[PDB]
Amino acid sequence: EVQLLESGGGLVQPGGSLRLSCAASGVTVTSNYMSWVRQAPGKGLEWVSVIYSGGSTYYADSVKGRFTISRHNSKNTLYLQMNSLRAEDTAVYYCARDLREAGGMDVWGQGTTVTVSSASTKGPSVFPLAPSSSGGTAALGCLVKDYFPEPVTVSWNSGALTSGVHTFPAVLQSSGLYSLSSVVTVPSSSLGTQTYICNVNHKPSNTKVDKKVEPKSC
Amino acid sequence: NLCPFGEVFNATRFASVYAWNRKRISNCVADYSVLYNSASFSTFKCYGVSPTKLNDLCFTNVYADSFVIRGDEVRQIAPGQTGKIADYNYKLPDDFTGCVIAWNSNNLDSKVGGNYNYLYRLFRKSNLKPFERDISTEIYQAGSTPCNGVEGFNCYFPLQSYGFQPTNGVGYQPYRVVVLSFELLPATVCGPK
Amino acid sequence: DIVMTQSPSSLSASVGDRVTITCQASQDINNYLNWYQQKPGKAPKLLIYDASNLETGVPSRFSGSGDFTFTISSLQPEDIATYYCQQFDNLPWTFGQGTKVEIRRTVAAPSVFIFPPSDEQLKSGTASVVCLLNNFYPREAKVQWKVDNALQSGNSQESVTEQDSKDSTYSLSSTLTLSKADYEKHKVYACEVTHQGLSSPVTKSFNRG
Ligand SMILES: *[C@@H]1O[C@H](CO)[C@@H](O)[C@H](O)[C@H]1NC(C)=O
Repeated sequence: EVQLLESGGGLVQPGGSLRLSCAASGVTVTSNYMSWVRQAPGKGLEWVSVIYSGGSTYYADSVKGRFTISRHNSKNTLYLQMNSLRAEDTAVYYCARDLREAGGMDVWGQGTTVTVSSASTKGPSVFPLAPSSSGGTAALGCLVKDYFPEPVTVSWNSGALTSGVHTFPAVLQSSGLYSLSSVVTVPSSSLGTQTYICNVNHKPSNTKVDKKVEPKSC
Repeated sequence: NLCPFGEVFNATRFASVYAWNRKRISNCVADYSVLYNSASFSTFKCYGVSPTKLNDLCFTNVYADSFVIRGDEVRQIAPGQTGKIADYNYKLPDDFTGCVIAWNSNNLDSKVGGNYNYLYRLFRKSNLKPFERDISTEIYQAGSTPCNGVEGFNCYFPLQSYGFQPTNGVGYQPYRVVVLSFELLPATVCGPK
Repeated sequence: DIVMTQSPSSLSASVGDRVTITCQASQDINNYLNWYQQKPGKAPKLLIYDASNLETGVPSRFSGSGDFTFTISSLQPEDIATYYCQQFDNLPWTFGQGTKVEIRRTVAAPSVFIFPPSDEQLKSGTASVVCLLNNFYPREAKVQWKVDNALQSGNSQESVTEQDSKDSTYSLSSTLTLSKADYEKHKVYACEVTHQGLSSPVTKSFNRG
């Protein structure tokens, strides 16, 4: 039952405002040390802020007068009001419950990336990487081309195919937009029998698409 | 008749920070001359009164609270300061007319093997009210599942023990505290008389 | 404010060996240091708290010590990550610099596959072919596109993925993006790859049907 689900924004543009959410499960926000920790795109963790249990707020110096933490136990959610947003603030943001000397941030969120840039949102275009060819054949996959901002998340069959899945990292196309490819390797016997839907979701564009890769011909 | 300052300062053992000991001091002549004249104190914060004319002032009622914390947490014993100690163990009123005296004490409150008898409060659902003493050991319910006295996940002990060891750093050495609440609201605790 | 300087991230240990990550601080706090493991592309998971105490779940291969140290007894393929150290000092809870563990292994050849452009993609006006190199070690691989037995240097793009948690093998995909028109004027598309584990380059071609 333990879960820290995060509802956050994706794009706001510089000098804007946003507000993150941390929907809890298995814990209780109003009676726990809750803190936010962000990882900039430079693979380095950084402590952001905390609220304690009895309502004492402590923030890092880099986000001292701009950010603010709030909580509502009515919905058992935690928020981070990011006013006067900047540029280096681009990071994936995690919430956690820091039990301090009795365990340390035992339960963690999953990550909601915040991108700040003067550009505008762009939805993806999910094209299929068809299966063709025996013994060694071209596997299945789908290309999430032309999107902005990061990230996109590709799943297969709603969540029951997670074996040979290699959702490659994103590349910045020459048009300033992003693209990436998610490929899965499955046995040749099951291509005609199984169903293959790559579930793609680009929340900053509200795009939720499911493409259907089926063997082709040669 | 001299107010029994020595009874508190030079006492044998001090109480734990969560269950701090308050000594009501009244019906006596005040003698702050011993307090400032010691040079054995690490911290000497006096709000409202300066540590110079204290000996020549009258006071209606006086309270002398005392406890033991670690070095780093001495700063939180101040009106307005916040943290785990000023919010869950000892909170001072925001109109504190008094003094906050503290001195190092690694000789007295550190056992050769490590004294694990001084305890603080780690978890508490809310901050303390001014001059509150929470002597509850109810297993902390850090979730929605009822603990029913049993330990486990989201069922923690609201009090942790100070790892007071002589090898600990300066910030982790026991510092004894005596907080004098000087005046509020007859009168008796005087100086000139 | 405290500054914890972790050990360098170039750790290329083998399977079943060890790791020794040291987290030195500026001003030493006692028993107040946590170790985390950020798996490749996931939220940080806790391993060591209070300098040495283990968490329910963490295998008996992980250890700590109280200026600070982190140690794995027998390095297993699952332990690919970037290990951080935390410290409860005085708001800020400073983190480490990130020590990346990298598991080394024998040579491995890629499973190179070719994917022609999508029929539905051509109506947009852009034709892009994808070349997939899967399960190989090390990352040193050269993916060369060849159209009408020539070469392509400009439309190519690449993206490689982190080592896998089960075989510690990299996987890379190369994309050759061209317009609809420029695509139809050529009847041979292929990606030629060169790797230490493939004695000779393997050319996978397709002739638009
Ligand atoms: C504690 O004892 C010393 C003698 O070592 C004495 O000078 C001092 O006045 C005593 N403390 C108080 C508060 O009287």
